[PDB]
Parts: sequence; structure tokens; C-alpha cells
Amino acid sequence: TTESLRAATHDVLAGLTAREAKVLRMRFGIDMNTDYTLEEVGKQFDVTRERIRQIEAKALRKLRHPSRSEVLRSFLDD
Amino acid sequence: ARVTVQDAVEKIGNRFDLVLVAARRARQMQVGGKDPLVPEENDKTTVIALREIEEGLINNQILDVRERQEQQEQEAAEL
Amino acid sequence: REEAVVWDILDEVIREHPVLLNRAPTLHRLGIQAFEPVLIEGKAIQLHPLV
Amino acid sequence: TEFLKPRLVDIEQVSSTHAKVTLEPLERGFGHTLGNALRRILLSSMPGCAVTEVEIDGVLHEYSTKEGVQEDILEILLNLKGLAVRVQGKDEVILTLNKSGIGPVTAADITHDGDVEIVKPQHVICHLTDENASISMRIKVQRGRGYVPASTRIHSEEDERPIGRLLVDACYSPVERIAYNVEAARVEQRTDLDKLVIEMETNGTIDPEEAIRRAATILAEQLEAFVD
DNA sequence: CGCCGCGTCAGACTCGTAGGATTATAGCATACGTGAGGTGGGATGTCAAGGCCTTTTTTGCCTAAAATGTGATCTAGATCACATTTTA
DNA sequence: TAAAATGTGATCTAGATCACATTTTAGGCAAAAAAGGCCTTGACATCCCACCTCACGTATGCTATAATGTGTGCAGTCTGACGCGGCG
Repeated sequence: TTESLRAATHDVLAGLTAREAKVLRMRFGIDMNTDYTLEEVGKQFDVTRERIRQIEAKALRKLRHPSRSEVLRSFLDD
Repeated sequence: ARVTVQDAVEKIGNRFDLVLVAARRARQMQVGGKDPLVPEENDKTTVIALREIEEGLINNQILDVRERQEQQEQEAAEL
Repeated sequence: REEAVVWDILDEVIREHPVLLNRAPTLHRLGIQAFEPVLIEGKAIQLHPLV
Repeated sequence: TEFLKPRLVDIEQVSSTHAKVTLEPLERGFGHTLGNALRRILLSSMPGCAVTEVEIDGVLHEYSTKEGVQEDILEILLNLKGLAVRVQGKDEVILTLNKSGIGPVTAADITHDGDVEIVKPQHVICHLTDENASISMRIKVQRGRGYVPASTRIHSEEDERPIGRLLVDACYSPVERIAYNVEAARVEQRTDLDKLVIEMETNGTIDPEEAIRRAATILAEQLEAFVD
């Protein structure tokens, strides 16, 4: 369940703009031993902090979007 | 062929080599997705293996020749 | 939920898929044999009397 | 009322005379019913023509024999029960065969009335070992239905017959064999359903499909008074 | 050499059935550390308005320029009861 | 020969004509400005962190009538063969 889940997640990540996907990966510790922050996204991408919050929001629109949601919907009952 | 494995042995000669060769072929087919020779007839890969070995289309020599040739031609394609 | 395609797919996979049978005490090698499955609507195995 | 009916699925046919029939699906409690009843009407009530009596010259009783002949009388009589005959205008005919030479005696040598079809004209009857021996016989064919033995016929027959006229167990009904088999067939939730698989194997004179068709035709033709 | 005594060591195979323990042990004083509790405080994370650029939405505008209106003058179609007249 | 087709011709009737002025309006070319995209700012909210922090818990010390060799609740002894150490 975890494996098929995670592969489906990455397959959703592939479809986005670059900064979107990479930010949303490292911001959550995905794909790494890291745990990087809004502030540190400031440090790496560019110091802008809360436009990253708005970008997170926009991506959550781009991806939640029930044409992609339904690979995730079985995991609602988790 | 399905219920009895005699004529296959009459082709090759041994149970053990028969199941090894057959398993080799049906692992070329269960995973490698290569096509059959005898028709399908709605049968799991066991039966098609045992048939292709029954009528004299698959053999350890023949598998060696096939994999050999495609491997070598691949080595030519790499260079 | 035990839907209909559950059963059709069960019959789909089971075909050509043998299965082993064993009775205690497994004295000699004919005490354990490989048959083919046949599905039936009951909780009791049937068997080929000669064996 | 939530009946189910079968759909005739297959008629597998090895030769013209040997035939198989799968038949599904049926509610439980009918396969044995149909198999039995058809087996009865087939094997004991189907109409057809066959060899009733014989008359040969120089020939008295089956325990006697002809000279210059491979057979006794009996093996011939068995070569006469195994005969394909059809009458087409009448309920009775009397054929003739007058043969000579060393001809292994086929049914082809027989002189045929216009209203007679032998479906197996090659059918062998006797053998004249030397050519010098030659025969003349005549064969009563009669139309009946079922099977009736000449032993029970003489038990039945008080009207005098002579020595020279002979009698054979009547194989009117053109079947040689039938047997049925009740298997279990699957409907998705229902494996308590049953199919009826039949092997029929007859003589000439009928295609088996037609025979069965006539059997059920007869049976419904018995039932019309109580469908009422 | 040949007992005799003592001791060591195996005792078929797969399933099922139930919950389950018990005695008595001194007592108080000293003094030290660690667990559960407070507590300001970097620091992170959020949420609401503003300055850089391109794109988008209005929206100027620019001149080819074909289209939309003016109406009196016609025209080539369109009729109907009687008188035959043709064709299957 | 029944039944449908064929001439009387004067009296009409909805659209076309036909040259030229005036709109429009594209459509499409230049663009103003606004609203995303880009960043910033102030303000909040929630903390993470850890830095402490006292109560309760815990590790350790003596108590001077006198008292001084267990046992203690079990096993029930299966048995035939094989080693080995006494055992003459």
C-alpha cells in the first residue's frame, strides 16, 4: 500500500512546473533525509517566504483537483 | 499434454530436464512477454511450454541459440 | 464485499493451477499428491476414491 | 413462476450416424427426467423398417448350412439384422437376391424395388467360397417400431410357418445405442444447475438430430391433451 | 580376563480444550537527583496589504473600402371557367 | 370509352434596376492600464527550544536482654542396550 501510494504520488509530482515540484518535495522531507523549511526555501530558491505559502496553495489546487484525486481517494479511508 | 506429461518425456527423455527447460521457457513468457508458437487456446503458460516442447519447437539448445544470437547482434548494435 | 467478478476471476486464476493434498501420517510419498482444483459450493473437500 | 429454459448449444457430429449433444442449462431435477424418457421412447417406440423373415432355397433351418460358403446360416442372419432398409410407399416389401460366382455377397447385388433405399448397399451378407455354388433367397422387410425378437414372435405366432422360411429379431427402431450424462453447469451464482450430454449412435436410415426431434415431437403430441 | 554396578539415553505424526498461581519478610532518618511542571524568547510559520514585468482585458484607432441605404420604374411570371382532346 | 390532359388571353403582382453618398467596422495594429506573476513589508500566531525547577522519589545507615548444624515434603522406582570404572 505504501509503495503503490508513493509511486502514484511521484507520478503526480512529475506533471508540474519545476520549482513547484522540487519545493514541495524538499519542503516536506520527501525523497531525502532532509527536512527543509519555508525560511530555508527562502534561503535556496529566493528569500520570498509566503509567496511559497501561496504557491503551496496553488499547487494544492493544481493537484487535488478530482481528476487526479482518485488515486489518492482510496487513501482517504486510511 | 495438460493431464499427462508422457509424450514430452518421449521427446527429451527426463522429467527433471523437462521441467527445467519448460520453466525456462515459461519464464521467457510469463515475464519477457515473448510470443508463443503453438496457439494459445486459453491456457496458462505451463501448458504452452509443455506443448512447444512436445512438438519440438523449444529445447535447451534452441533457447541457447536464440538468446545467443539476439545477445550477439545486440553487442553489434552497441558498438 | 464478495462481488460477482470475484468469483469469475477466482475461476480465471485457478485454472491450470494445481494444488497439493496431504493426510497424516505422511508415511510414503503417495501420501501427498498434486491434483487440479474444482470449485464447489460447500465447506468439505471431495476426493477421487481410488487414491 | 420463474422457469428457466435450455439453449441447445452444440451438436458435435463424428460421422453421419454417430452424434453427440450437449444441452444446457436446466433447472435441477430434469436431466435424468429427459434422458430417461427419451431413452425409453427412442429405444422402444421409434418407427422403422427391418428384416422380419427370410427364405432361401436349399436351406431348411439355421442349424443346417449351405455348401461352398464361409458362414453358417447364423452369421448370415447376424449379417441381416445389421441392415439399412427404408420403405417409401408401403409398410412391407419382399426383396430378392439371386447370386453366383465368388462374390462376397454385398447388399449391392440385391434387386431393388423403386420404393426401397438401402443406405449401406455395400453391406455384406454371405460369401460363396467356390464360384460353382449359387444362391437364391428372398427377404421380408416389414415396418414396425421398436424391437421385438423372433423367439417372442413364434411365442406370438400360431399361424403355421414352413421349413424354409426363417425369422429374425426385428430391429425396427433405427437406434443402436444411446446414453446420457447429467453434468453440473455454472450460472454465476448458481452451480446447482445441470446439463444433459447425450451420445446417440444409430444405423443408417436417420440422422440422429432428426430422430430426437421426432421423439420430442411424439411426446408433445402425447401431451397436447393435458396442456389443455 | 570377564563380570558387575552404575549410569545414559530413545520412546510415531497432524489437528483441538481450558485459563492459571503463591509466602513473607521492621522501621525511621539523611540527603541527594530526576520527573513533570513553569517560562520568557528566538524563530519559525501565517495572513493581510503593497512594488517589479508580461499577459490579458478593455479599448484607441486606422484607413481600406466594401457594405447599407434612396425610391420610382419596369418586368417576366401567374390565373380561371369554358371547349374540347388525347390516351390506356 | 372513362378519365385525365389541353387551349382563351387579358389582367394583374412581388422583386429587380440602378448610380452614388454615407456608415461602420472591422480586424487588426499600437497600447493603457489592471490583474496575475514576481518580490517586499508589517503584523500576528504559534510555536520549537530549551532552560530552568521544585516535589516527590530514591539510595543509603543503624536498631546493643538475648537468641548459634539443613533436612521438610517431594520421587515413584519404565526399560533394554551400550560405555565405562571398578571389581575380582
